[PDB]
Amino acid sequence: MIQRTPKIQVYSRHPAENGKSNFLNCYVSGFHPSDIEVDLLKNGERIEKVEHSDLSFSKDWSFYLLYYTEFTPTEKDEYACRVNHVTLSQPKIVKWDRDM
Amino acid sequence: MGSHSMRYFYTSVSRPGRGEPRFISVGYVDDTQFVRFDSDAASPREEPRAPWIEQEGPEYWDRNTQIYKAQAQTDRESLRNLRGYYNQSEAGSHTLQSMYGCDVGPDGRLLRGHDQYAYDGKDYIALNEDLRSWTAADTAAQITQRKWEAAREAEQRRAYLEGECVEWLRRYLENGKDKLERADPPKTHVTHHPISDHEATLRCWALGFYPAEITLTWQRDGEDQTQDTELVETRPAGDRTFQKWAAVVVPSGEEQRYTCHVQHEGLPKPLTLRWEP
Amino acid sequence: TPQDLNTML
Repeated sequence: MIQRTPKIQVYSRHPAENGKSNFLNCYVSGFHPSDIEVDLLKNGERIEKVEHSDLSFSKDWSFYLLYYTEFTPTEKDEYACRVNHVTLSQPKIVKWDRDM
Repeated sequence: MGSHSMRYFYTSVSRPGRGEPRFISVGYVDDTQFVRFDSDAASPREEPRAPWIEQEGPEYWDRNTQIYKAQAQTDRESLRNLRGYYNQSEAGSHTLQSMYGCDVGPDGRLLRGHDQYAYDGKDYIALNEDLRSWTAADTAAQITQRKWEAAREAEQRRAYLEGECVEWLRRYLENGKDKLERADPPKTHVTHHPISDHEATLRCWALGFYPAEITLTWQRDGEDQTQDTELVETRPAGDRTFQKWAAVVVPSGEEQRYTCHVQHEGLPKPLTLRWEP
Repeated sequence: TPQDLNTML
């Protein structure tokens, strides 16, 4: 296509330790055109305090953005990133795995 | 090899029915963003995005903000011309991207300049390495080429790239030296995760490194496993540093035949790692 | 510092 679908990684700034403050990151990359919507989710609910980086692009012209929020991981809370882009029929959800 | 770069990245995106095109710029030294501009901001101005550029005086921010505003207007004219060059309707959204800047060596001298463009994510036109001529991707870009040949446009780009670009990058390096001239080597480890009775994943991690360029490879019996290695894109941690991992699925009992190899500018010597049970 | 005086495509 003249369109490119996003790559999505969900990960923490520092190694996860339950009960210790950290940052949850959703890195979206490889996409064209630039319009994209990203939510971070805790137990399926949108996290309201989320920031993102300034739009930039790679040597192949594909865009990239980092979305992030402070969080304190626990044993049972689930986190995820939800991404919409024109190349997607429906939004894509990627769950956070602390080992990836 | 002691070298450094400055780059500006411009994105202009049209949006028929939703206003005039948006223009965004970001500026980098190496892998560190230091400025931004966004035409959709409440009162558009070049803004600092690294602590070491905050010292520049009001004249700096004022001058640069007028440069972006003028560039945004020029990009709007470019987008109109491009629609015509490709016989496109006024209904669709299109994107014009520009990337330019300079690479210098440890002595501060010019190694290479760049000034190139893409339309709808495809290469359009580029200033050649000579800084004197252009490569056009198609007959539309040949139109831009003919205009810019007539205007001696490359002479102007060359003058920036050999002059102001190098001079300002030298200044930024000196002002931001404690961060910009410091390589932070990766902190590394190997994890092990059984997949089944018969197989396990070995994952080699690199965390906390700067700049972003790194090579992570797995060897089996000293042979690179390119086809059998899962590599993730290098990714920003949010604290200026980067992360990466590489994994391989191995037969249970054979883990000791695998070695993870790490190369990074912050490492005196490449690292070899194994899984340590 | 960004470059000035670029002409349209």
